[PDB]
Amino acid sequence: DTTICEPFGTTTIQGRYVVQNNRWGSTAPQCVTATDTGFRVTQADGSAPTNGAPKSYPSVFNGCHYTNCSPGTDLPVRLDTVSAAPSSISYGFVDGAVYNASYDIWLDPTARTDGVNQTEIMIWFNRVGPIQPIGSPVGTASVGGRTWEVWSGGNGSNDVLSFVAPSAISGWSFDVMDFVRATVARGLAENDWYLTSVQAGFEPWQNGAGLAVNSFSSTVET
Ligand SMILES: OC[C@H]1O[C@@H](O[C@H]2[C@H](O)[C@@H](O)[C@H](O[C@H]3[C@H](O)[C@@H](F)[C@H](O)O[C@@H]3CO)O[C@@H]2CO)[C@H](O)[C@@H](O)[C@@H]1O
Repeated sequence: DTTICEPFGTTTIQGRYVVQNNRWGSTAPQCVTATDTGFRVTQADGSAPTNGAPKSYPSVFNGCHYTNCSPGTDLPVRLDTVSAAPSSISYGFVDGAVYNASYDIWLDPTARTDGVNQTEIMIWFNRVGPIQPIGSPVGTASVGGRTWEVWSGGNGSNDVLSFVAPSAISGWSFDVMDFVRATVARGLAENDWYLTSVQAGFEPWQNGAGLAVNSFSSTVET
């Protein structure tokens, strides 16, 4: 195991994914302990007001995020070359606290490895406490055999399309391309954009210690 407490500390697991503390919204300590297949949040101090940015997005990813590219990743890859993008996750939830468990999937018109990607897909596997996505609800969508409440808006940097589960999902395997297709169909990307990373983790606003990604996988096949 490897403990990371630096706000933007990272480590690689299984020689394939990056675990990031990614403490981008908080002045209080946070630590994650990386395992060979995921990570656990071992300290997550402080609170963030629940109508604003979360404290952080501790997560594991395949791809490139602010110059940090996971070992051997084939991302960025143009979407029209992707046959499938399977991913799977197992989450450990905490009772109480205020957080989501979410995927972040980033798309851009360029083969982007640094900076803000133009579109963000956020898939909320769980929601606890009085938090909601960026923007406005739109309606429901059926993606991957599951129903989602779709939200759309912008954060000032990028577009955000969110798919929110009706109740907690502790584990799933799915095709990221199913969500990319739904995003393209709403005009928030095009078939000749690039997939630049597939990330999974948590956005905590209050507490968060004990949250875990037990396992994660992501492949992008061309
Ligand atoms: O990780 C190093 C870089 O962190 C940058 O902060 C990013 C952060 O990495 C992203 O994960 C985060 O994404 C937000 C997104 O903007 C929201 F729309 C969404 O609801 O939630 C995700 C996850 O919380 O965005 C922040 C801030 O832009 C930081 O700015 C860089 O300087 C740093 O190099």
